[PDB]
This record gives sequence, structure tokens and C-alpha cells, in this order.
Amino acid sequence: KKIFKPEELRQALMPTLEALYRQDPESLPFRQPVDPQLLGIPDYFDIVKNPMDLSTIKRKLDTGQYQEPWQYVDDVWLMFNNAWLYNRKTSRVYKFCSKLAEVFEQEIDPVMQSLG
Amino acid sequence: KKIFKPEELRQALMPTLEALYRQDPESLPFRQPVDPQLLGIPDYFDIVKNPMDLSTIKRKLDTGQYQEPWQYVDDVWLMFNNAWLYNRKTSRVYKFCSKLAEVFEQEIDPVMQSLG
Ligand SMILES: Cc1noc(C)c1-c1ccc2c(c1)nc([C@@H]1CCCC(=O)N1)n2[C@H]1CC[C@@H](NC(=O)OC(C)(C)C)CC1
Ligand SMILES: Cc1noc(C)c1-c1ccc2c(c1)nc([C@@H]1CCCC(=O)N1)n2[C@H]1CC[C@@H](NC(=O)OC(C)(C)C)CC1
Ligand SMILES: [Mg+2]
Repeated sequence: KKIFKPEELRQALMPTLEALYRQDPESLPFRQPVDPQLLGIPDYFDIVKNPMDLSTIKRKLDTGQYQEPWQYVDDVWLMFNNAWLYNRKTSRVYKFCSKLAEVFEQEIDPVMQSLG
Repeated sequence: KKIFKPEELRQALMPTLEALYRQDPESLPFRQPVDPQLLGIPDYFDIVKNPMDLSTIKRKLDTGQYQEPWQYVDDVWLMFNNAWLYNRKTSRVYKFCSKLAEVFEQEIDPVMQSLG
């Protein structure tokens, strides 16, 4: 039944995104979209058909593109699954992604309990 | 008596797993282990005694846990059989599983032929 007010969603959810940004160095690969030309990885978009990154999620929060909090959680989880799929378990970026996922899991659980 | 090296298997088999990940929305329930507490299905682990999902399979490919290609195929097929067993034929999840199974059959057929 409930309609989420855009600023209510933004206020509840942005602290969880801000917690990811504070992770340095782990958030740095995730602060802007993956650029396969800069990185020299022409197969990236062969494998990742739905790219996502922190700046895109932040812009969707700013502009009211999320109707309900699970749409935001789905984008954060998509971001992580893209990096875990494309990069090997031993790689730096994969370990960075796991650290962000660890932080996100700790932040998001009490927030979603209070929203639903 | 051919020996299959970890990286050899990974290069051959990873594309077939990547093809499943590309299916959206159908791969989304399969990208992480089933969480019966999150989903509110407490009998899940009564029926599924050997859970399996894409992220676990990907990890086993990354870490060399498959000795031969059929061990990978067996895990993908276990994944599917778990979903078809637990969910009814008319359910969304079951239909999503069938879609992944159709993609997998098309992708694995030539790969297995080239490996043997
Ligand atoms: C995620 C992901 N998933 O797969 C992959 C693959 C990634 C991913 C993405 C970015 C990565 C990254 C891995 N490795 C690094 C760096 C550089 C190379 C290797 C290294 O060791 N450290 N970067 C940086 C690239 C550009 C930087 N900023 C940026 O573009 O500055 C402007 C001014 C706008 C030009 C910041 C981040
Ligand atoms: C397979 C299978 N076999 O039996 C069953 C049963 C499944 C199965 C499994 C997952 C399912 C699923 C069915 N239905 C959905 C969604 C939500 C439920 C209602 C719906 O209509 N669609 N999900 C999602 C659950 C959580 C999602 N992500 C996730 O955990 O995010 C973090 C951040 C880590 C918390 C991704 C997938
Ligand atoms: Mg953990």
C-alpha cells in the first residue's frame, strides 16, 4: 500500500551509499562507470550488459528514479555482481568489491527494517 | 588420459556461465545462494540438501575446484534441478530456471564437444 516519498527514500538510503564512498581505496574503481577504452578491456561489455556504479546510483537517488527501496538495493547488488563476475577472485578489484559488499550489508539491514 | 588444467577449463567453461548471467530478469534469483530466511520459505533446506547457484559455480571455476568439465556441468544441472524441484511448474522461478536451462544447453553443447 505504502508510497515512498522521494526525499524520505533519499534520506534513509543515501547514508548507506555514503558509507561506500568513504572506503578508500576500495570505492575508487566504483565511483565512476567502468570505461573499457581507458582500461583497455574490450570484452567488458560482452560480459556486463547492465553496467552500474556509485555515481549512477547517486544520480538516481538525487533525481527520484527509485520508487521503492529494493530498487536501490538491486542496483547496488548489480554493481557488486558485475565486478565479481568480470574479475577473478584473486584480483584487487574483486577484493575491493567484497569490502564494499561487507560495508553495505552492515549498513542496509537496519535501514530496510525501518522502511518496511 | 587427458588432464584438464584449471585455467584451461576456466577459459572453456566461463563463457557458458557468462551467458546465463546475461539473462535479465531470469538469472537474478540464481546470482546468489537462496536465502530461505530472507524469502520466508523455511522448508527450503528440507527439500534442497545440496544448494547451488551461479556465484558458487563461478567461485569454483576461479579457484580450480573442477577437475573435468562434467563436474562443472553437474553443478549447473544441480542448480536447475533444485529450482525445478522446489518450485511449481507454473511459478515464475521455475520458468526462469527453464530459460537458463535452454541457454545453457545451447552454450555447453559445442564447448563439451571441443573439450572431448
Ligand atoms: C569496477 C571495475 N570492474 O571491473 C573493472 C576492470 C573495474 C575497474 C574500474 C576502474 C578502475 C579499475 C578497475 N582499476 C583502476 C585503477 C587503474 C588501473 C588499474 C589499477 O590497478 N587501479 N581503476 C581506475 C580507472 C580510472 C580512475 N578514474 C577516472 O576515470 O578518472 C578520470 C579523470 C575520469 C579519467 C579511477 C578507477
Ligand atoms: C533460485 C530460487 N529457487 O527457489 C527460489 C524461491 C528461488 C529464488 C531466489 C531468489 C529470489 C527469488 C526466488 N525471487 C526473488 C525476488 C524477490 C522475492 C520475490 C520476487 O518475486 N523476486 N529473489 C531475489 C531475492 C534477493 C535478491 N538479492 C539479494 O539477496 O540482495 C542482497 C543485497 C544480498 C540482500 C535477488 C533474488
Ligand atoms: Mg560477510
